[PDB]
Amino acid sequence: HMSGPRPVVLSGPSGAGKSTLLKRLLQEHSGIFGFSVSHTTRNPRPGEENGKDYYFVTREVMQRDIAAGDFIEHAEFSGNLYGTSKVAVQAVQAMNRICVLDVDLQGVRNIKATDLRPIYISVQPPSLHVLEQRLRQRNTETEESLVKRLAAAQADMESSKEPGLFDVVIINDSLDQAYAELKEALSEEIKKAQRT
Amino acid sequence: HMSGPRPVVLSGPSGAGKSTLLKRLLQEHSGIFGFSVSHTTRNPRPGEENGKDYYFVTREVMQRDIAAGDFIEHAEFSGNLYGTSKVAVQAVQAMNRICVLDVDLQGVRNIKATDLRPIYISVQPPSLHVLEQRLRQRNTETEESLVKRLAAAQADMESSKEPGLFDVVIINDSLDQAYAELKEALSEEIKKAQRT
Ligand SMILES: Nc1ncnc2c1ncn2[C@@H]1O[C@H](COP(=O)(O)OP(=O)(O)O)[C@@H](O)[C@H]1O
Ligand SMILES: Nc1ncnc2c1ncn2[C@@H]1O[C@H](COP(=O)(O)OP(=O)(O)O)[C@@H](O)[C@H]1O
Repeated sequence: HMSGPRPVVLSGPSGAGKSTLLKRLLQEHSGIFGFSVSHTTRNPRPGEENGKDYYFVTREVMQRDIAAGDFIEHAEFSGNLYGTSKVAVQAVQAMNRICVLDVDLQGVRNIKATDLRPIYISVQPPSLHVLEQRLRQRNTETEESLVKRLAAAQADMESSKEPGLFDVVIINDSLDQAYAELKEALSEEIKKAQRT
Repeated sequence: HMSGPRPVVLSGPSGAGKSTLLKRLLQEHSGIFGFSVSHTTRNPRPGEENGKDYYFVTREVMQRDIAAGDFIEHAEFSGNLYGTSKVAVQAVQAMNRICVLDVDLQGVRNIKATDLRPIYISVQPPSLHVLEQRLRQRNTETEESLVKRLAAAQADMESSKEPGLFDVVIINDSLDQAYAELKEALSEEIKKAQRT
């Protein structure tokens, strides 16, 4: 396989606090975590560097490895392909870093079908009303999108109860509380990443 | 029918500028536009008032008028129903106001099936790259959600070319330019709303 710390799959409804928890996790563990570099077929832009911003490849090569099952997520628009390869995730693992995969539910099931063996964590709000208060606070939603988000979050919370889907489900009632649970769930992989 | 100004249906990819255009439209035309008040079956919260924040009704009543085809959009979570009724839209029209319907593509087709006769306007970015620059600027997206938004916006731009779907398609290259086109498209309904 690929030796190194197991990746972490982070999922949950938008606005529940998984970004706030992740930012604190990174700021308190520099050199421990990493993010996979995406593949694309579009042209590089000023300042971009291969292997850091993207892996720049041809459409023929990218399509070949999509068919080979490498890509846990991929999309296409304006004739250019984009995606995240399991090989790019293993490349972070090879550097003795915990690769962080912040994905929705469809991404979880795509990762479940690969040879990757990550830890699956769901960050859920304590209630739909708290999530509504959270979403109304950031002032990003119409009435249509706010209600659509709350309804979609309900199905997200319900699918989180599916047996074996997630290793850890964190209810973000208190942030300091939720963050401590996140660290404890990752404590063994953090220790492995702390090795040379 | 219901006499008064025709409602306006505003659609387009998130981040293309339809909220910025709408805010300027409201701030330069007070008393001219209005927003429909939604129906819900949930309990009122502190400070909320019937007929202003929501129309509070029973589940039996709301289900009856959903089956009657009143609701251009509706959703349910935690045992409570939410939705926008064509009657609430006509109630804004009855006050000689232009009712603003800011909805996605599915909302457009739901409105198309009612007795409402609004003006259908699509606000599109000049390119997907401009939209990406716009989305990256507001710092709300993961890499997964950013690419998903760009791909979804491509299908949104493509469906905007569907014959007869939209009365006006506004390409938001320059904001002052796009806003002037928005005012001109609504100039006759604004004049009607300016009548007593
Ligand atoms: N721990 C928390 N307590 C209260 N509100 C929160 C918390 N975390 C997030 N929010 C609200 O949710 C919004 C976005 O949450 P975020 O941290 O991005 O979670 P996610 O990554 O799941 O969207 C924030 O603007 C804030 O208003
Ligand atoms: N006219 C514009 N020119 C440049 N950037 C814009 C413009 N309108 C919107 N944006 C970018 O898009 C983001 C949100 O756009 P918004 O006005 O909410 O459009 P929408 O309502 O379609 O989401 C803004 O934070 C801004 O970065």
